[PDB]
This record gives sequence, structure tokens and C-alpha cells, in this order.
Amino acid sequence: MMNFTLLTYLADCQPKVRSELEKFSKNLEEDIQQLREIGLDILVDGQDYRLVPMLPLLNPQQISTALFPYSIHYQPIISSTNEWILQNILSLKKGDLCVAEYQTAGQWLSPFAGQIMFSFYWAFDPKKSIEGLSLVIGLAIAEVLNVQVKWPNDILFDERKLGGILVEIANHKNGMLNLVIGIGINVSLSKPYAEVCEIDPDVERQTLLPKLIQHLYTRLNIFEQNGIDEEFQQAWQSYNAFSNSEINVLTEQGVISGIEQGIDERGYLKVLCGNKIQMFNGGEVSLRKK
Repeated sequence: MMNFTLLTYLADCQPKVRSELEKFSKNLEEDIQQLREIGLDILVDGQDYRLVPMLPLLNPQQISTALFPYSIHYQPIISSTNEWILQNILSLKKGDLCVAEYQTAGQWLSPFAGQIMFSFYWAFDPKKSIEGLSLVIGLAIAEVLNVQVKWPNDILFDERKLGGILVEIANHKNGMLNLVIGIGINVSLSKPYAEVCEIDPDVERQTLLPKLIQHLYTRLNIFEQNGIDEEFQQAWQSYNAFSNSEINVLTEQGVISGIEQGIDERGYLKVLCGNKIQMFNGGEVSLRKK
């Protein structure tokens, strides 16, 4: 069982003596070791216990001044960035974000401060359709990092997953379509996955996070107008790593083989299997390469 309070107190990544630490944990050394097992690195030098970040910690006010006017909440340790946006939905506007260094619920040995992890609140017209939204989120991320996309919502470098996207619908009666979009991008992971450190060795999470968020909001606004138009489908093809490739579509009824044929106006995957094009929805099916 993870000691959440101990992790939160150690989150500043500054040294803390056991006299204070013994308050948050009862059997302390058993809990420090349990945190070490889940991939966190707590090093005790002499009498000083310190948590080690994989990358330099983020500065909240630097992000806030860079992403004005969007309101930013920074928590070093949180259960879920999506839950905070959901739980505080009544106090937020478009683009308000919850950025964290570690998510306790969610890689397995995921590192503290090794990922760009943020969630944000977005609203659409209640009539509007969100079909293809996860494709817009992925394409924006791929364009910023000059990497590839995989349908429906995978970001790829060297055919390896560089991050993940989670789009959720809030059960709030705003008269609008309320969505929490969650993003995790691997920057430096301790080690079938990829990290931005490979593509850009001198990358800094402080600069990349506003860059990604700004382009993401552009494409979301483009989606509100253009939809999944022909220009978007051309943009998808440019960054698709599975374009016109021999693919296997894993479905609840088994695997359908064929050749990838891009996307339609609803964001559905188009595959040529036999002599007909078969279309699939993202949540129901999974994409792989023969």
C-alpha cells in the first residue's frame, strides 16, 4: 500500500530528516522501500532522506506566465490529473490545466518528473460532435515533436509509444459538452516505449509543455470549424506511420486483416479488406501491423 502522505511531503525533492518523516509513516523503512519498488528513487545519505527527480522540477509561475490567460494548477503528487479537472469543474474555463510530476493511479515503473503530464478542461457546443477529437489531440502532439501518429490516439517514434491520450466526458449540466483531455508524454523514463530525450537530448519540460498545449488548443479550435476535413486527413497521412500499410485490426469479433486506407469524416479507420473498405471506431478496436 502506497504511503500517499509520505510521498507528498517528499515531493519537494529536498532533504527531510526522520523526525519529521516519522509523522507521516508508522513503519517508515517498510514504506520507503515500498515507494522504491514502484520505481521512485529515495536516497538516504547519512541522516538525510531525499527524493530524486528524473528531470528538473517544473516551475508553476513560469508555466502560468507562459500560458496566460489559462489558469494552471500544479501538484507534485496527485492521483489523477483528470480527476482534479473533473472535481473542480465549476471553477474552471477553457484551457485551465492541472499539471503534475507523478500520478499515483495510472509505464509501470514510471519515474517522478520524467513525463510531461497535464489535463485540461475543454468545452464544445452541445450539438457539436467530438468524432475524431482524439485524432486532433494526437496530431497536434505529433506536429510539435515531429513524430508519427497511430490510429486512434497513439504517438510514436521508431514505432514505439511516446505517450498516451485519454479523453473523458464530464457529467456536468453546463448546457455544453464538457470534456477532460488527459495527456502523458514520456520525456525521460528510467529503463517498447520511447522518450523525447532520444529525439531532442537538450529538451526541457518547461519549454515543451506550453508549446504542446498552445498548438493543441489551435487544432481544437480548427476542429470546431473545419471538422475532420480533407486538409486534416492530409495532415493525418503525413504523420501516420501506418499509412497504406498491411495492418491487423483487433476487434471484439477477432482480427480483420487488410491495407490501411486513412480516415473518414468521422475519424474512423478505413481498411481495404478483400474488395471493400471497412470502417472502425477507435474505442472498440485496436490497430497493429502485420
